Amino acid sequence: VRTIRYGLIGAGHMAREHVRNLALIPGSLITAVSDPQPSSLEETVAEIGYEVTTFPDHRELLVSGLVDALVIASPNDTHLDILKDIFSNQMKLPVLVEKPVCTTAAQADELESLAAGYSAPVWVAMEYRYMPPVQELIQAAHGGKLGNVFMLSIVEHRFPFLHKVDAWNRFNERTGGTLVEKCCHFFDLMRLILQDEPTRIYASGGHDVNHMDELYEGRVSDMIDNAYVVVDFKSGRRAMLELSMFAEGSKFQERISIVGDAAKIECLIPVAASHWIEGDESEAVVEFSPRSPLGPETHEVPVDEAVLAAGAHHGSTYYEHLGYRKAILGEGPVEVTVADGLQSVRMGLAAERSIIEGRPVELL
Amino acid sequence: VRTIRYGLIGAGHMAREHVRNLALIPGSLITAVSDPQPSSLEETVAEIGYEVTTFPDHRELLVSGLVDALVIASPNDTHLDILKDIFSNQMKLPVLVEKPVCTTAAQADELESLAAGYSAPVWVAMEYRYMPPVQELIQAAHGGKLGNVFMLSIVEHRFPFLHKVDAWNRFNERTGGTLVEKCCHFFDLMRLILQDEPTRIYASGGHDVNHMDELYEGRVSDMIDNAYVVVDFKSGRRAMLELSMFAEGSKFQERISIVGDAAKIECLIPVAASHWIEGDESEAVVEFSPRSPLGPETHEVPVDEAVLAAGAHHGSTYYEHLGYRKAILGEGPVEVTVADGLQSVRMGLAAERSIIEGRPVELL
Ligand SMILES: NC(=O)c1ccc[n+]([C@@H]2O[C@H](COP(=O)([O-])OP(=O)(O)OC[C@H]3O[C@@H](n4cnc5c(N)ncnc54)[C@H](O)[C@@H]3O)[C@@H](O)[C@H]2O)c1
Ligand SMILES: NC(=O)c1ccc[n+]([C@@H]2O[C@H](COP(=O)([O-])OP(=O)(O)OC[C@H]3O[C@@H](n4cnc5c(N)ncnc54)[C@H](O)[C@@H]3O)[C@@H](O)[C@H]2O)c1
Repeated sequence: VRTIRYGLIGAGHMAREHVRNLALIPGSLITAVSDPQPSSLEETVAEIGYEVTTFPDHRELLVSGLVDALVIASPNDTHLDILKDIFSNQMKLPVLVEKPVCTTAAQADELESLAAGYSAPVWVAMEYRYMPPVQELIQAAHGGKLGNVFMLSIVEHRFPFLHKVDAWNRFNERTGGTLVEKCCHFFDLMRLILQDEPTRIYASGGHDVNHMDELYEGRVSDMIDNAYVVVDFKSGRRAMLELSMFAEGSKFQERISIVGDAAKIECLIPVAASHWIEGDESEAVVEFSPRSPLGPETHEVPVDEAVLAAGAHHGSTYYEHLGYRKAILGEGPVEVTVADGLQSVRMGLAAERSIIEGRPVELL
Repeated sequence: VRTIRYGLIGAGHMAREHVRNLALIPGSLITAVSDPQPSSLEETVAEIGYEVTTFPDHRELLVSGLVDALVIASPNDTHLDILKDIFSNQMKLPVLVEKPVCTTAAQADELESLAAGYSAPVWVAMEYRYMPPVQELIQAAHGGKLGNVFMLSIVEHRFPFLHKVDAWNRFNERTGGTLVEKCCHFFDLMRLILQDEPTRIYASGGHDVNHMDELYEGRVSDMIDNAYVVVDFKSGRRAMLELSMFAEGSKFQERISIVGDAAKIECLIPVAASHWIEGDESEAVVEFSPRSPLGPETHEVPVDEAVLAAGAHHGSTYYEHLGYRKAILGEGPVEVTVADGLQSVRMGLAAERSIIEGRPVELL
C-alpha cells in the first residue's frame, strides 16, 4: 500500500463515481466529505461504505487535518472559490478538480495568476483521453501511422442534460455554457491529438428542442442543445465538433475521426449500458483506413469489466485516479494541468461568444 | 415510345456516363456529338455504339437540325459560353447542363438575367439527390419521421482531383474552386433536405497535401484539398460539410446525417466500384435511430445491376434522365433549375471568400 487520505468537496453523482473508482485502487482511503446538502452526504456515505467525517462546509474540512489530497465534484461555478480557499489555506494540498475548471473569463483570468503561485499538484479531471479507444487514436496520431495530421472530427450524439441537485446544470450563468460544461473534454482532446494550439474559433448553435417543459421560478433553460464548432490551429491544422443533445437514438454516442496524409483512423464509442437498452450492449470500434494500399481494418476495443462497471466513462475514471495517485507520490506528472483546463474553457467561452455575435473569435 | 434526339456538347468521361444511362431509357436516340478533341469523339462514339454525326464545334451542332435536346459535359468555364449560344440560337432547345453551372459571380450574375428570358427547359445536372439511399433520407426528412429537422452533416472523404483532358481541372481560374467544383451538389442537398435558404456561411480550409508535384507553366495547383464549412439557414436550421481529398482509404466516400427532434437518420455511400478494391462490392446502408423507444433500424439499399454499372454515382444519373425526359416532353417539371444551380455556386463562392478573408459571409 502506502496510504493516501482523500477528502471530497462535493458529494453528488460524480463524487460517487470517484468513490467507486477509488475503491478499486489500493492505498486509497476517504476520510472527509463536504456537502451543503445532507441528502447528498447520506447517499455518498452509504456508497463509500465505511465511517468518514462529514462537514457541510469545505473550509472546516481544509483545516481538519484528515486529508492528504482533495477531490472537487461540486457545481461548476463553485470551483474557483473552493480553489481560492485551498490556495490560501496554510496546509497546501493536492487537488483533483472536476471540469470545467472555470465558468467565466474573469475566473479564468484570476485562476491563472493564483495557480502559478501554488506549490501542490492541481489536476483538472478531463479523463476522456484514457478511454481505451481514444488512447489508440492518440498514440496512432502521435506515432506517425496517419502521416502528417491535418483534420480532426468529433461528433457527440447523446441524451438531454440530466436532473441534478438544485438543478444547477440548467443555466449558462451557472454552467459556463453547454460548450464549456459538456465540451471542454473535446476541446482539450483536440489540443492533445493535434499537438497544437488554437488560433481561432467559430460556431453555430441553438436551443431548439430540450428542457421546454421545465420552469425554475417561471424560467426556461437558456442553454444550447446543438452546435457545430470549427477550430483553426497555429500550424494550419483544423478541427470540428458536432453536438446534439437530442440524438440518444445513436448506438454510438461519440465518433472521432482523424485524417492525415498517409491514412485515416476513426473510433466509435457506444452509449453507456446504464443509458441504453439492457442486453443491447455494444462494443467500441476502431477503423484504420490507409491510403497507400487500399484496405481498411476494423477491430473491437475491450476494457476491464470491473473498471468499466466502476463508472459511465468506459473505465477512464480509474486510470485518471492512477495518474493522480502517482503525482501525489512524485512517481508521475500532472497529465492535465490548470493550463490545459483553462485553454479548454476559453475555447468553449470563445465558441459561446461566436454563436451569440455571429463572428469568429481570436484566441491568445 | 416517342423518340427524342439528343445532342452531346462535350464528349469526355461524364458524357459517356450520360450515354450509358441514356442507353437504358427507351425513346432515347443520340444524333449529334460535339468535341474539339477527336480522341474524345472516337471513344464517346465507340461507347454509343451506333452511327451519329460529329462536330468539332457546338455552333455547327446547334444549327444541324438533328437534335430535340442538349446535354453539356464540357469543362466548367465553357458552360456559360455554350449556354449563351444556346440561348441566342434561332432554334431554342432544352438543355441539361453539368455542374457547376457557373465558375464566378460575374457569370452567375450574367447567367441569372439571360436564363430568365429563355423559353426552353434548363436543368442543372446535380443528380446526387436521386441516389436511392439519399432519396430515403430526403423523404424521411420531408415526411416527418425525424420530427422537426435541425442539423445536417455531410462528410466526403475521397481521392485527389483526377487527370482530365488538357488538364483543365487544376486551377481555380478554370474550376471556380474546389468548393464550387466538387461541392455544389452538397450545398444544393442542404437546401433540398432542410427546405430552407442559407443566411450565412463560414469555412476553414487549406491546400495541405495534394498536387504539390504537378506544374503548369512552372506553377502549382492553387486549389483547396480539405475544408470545414458551416451554413446557417433562415429558420434556425444549420448544416456542416467536411471534405478531405486525401481520404481515399475510407470504405464509405460519403456520410450524411440528419438530426431532428424525434429521430436521427444516417446514410453511408460506398466508393464507386471503378475506384475501389476489385471484389469488395459493399452496399450502401441507411440507419434510422429514433429517440422515443431506443432501437436503431439498419438496412442495405440496393440499386439495379445495370443502373449501377451505368455510372459512378450509385444509379443516380439514370433517374436524372427520367426527369429530364419528362421536361423535354413538357410532361414534367425541371426539378433542378438554374436558380438552384446558382445558389449552389454562390454558396461555394461564398465559402471560398470566407477561407480567404477569415470571416463568415452573408447570403441573399
Ligand atoms: N468528469 C466527468 O466526466 C464529469 C461528468 C459529470 C459531471 N462532472 C462534474 O461534476 C460536478 C458536479 O457533479 P455532478 O454532475 O454529480 O452533480 P450533482 O448535482 O449530482 O452533485 C453536486 C453536489 O454538490 C453539492 N454542492 C452544491 N454547492 C456546493 C458547494 N458550494 N460546495 C460543495 N458542494 C456543493 C450539491 O449539494 C450536490 O450534492 C460538476 O463540476 C460537473 O461538471 C464531471
Ligand atoms: N457527377 C457529376 O455531376 C459529374 C461527374 C464528373 C464530371 N462532371 C462535370 O463534367 C464536366 C467535365 O467532364 P469530365 O469530368 O468527363 O471531363 P473530361 O475532361 O474527361 O471530358 C471533357 C471533354 O470536354 C471537351 N471540351 C473541352 N473544351 C470544350 C468546349 N469548349 N466545347 C466542347 N467540349 C469541350 C474536352 O476535350 C473533353 O473531351 C465538368 O463540368 C464537371 O464538373 C460532373
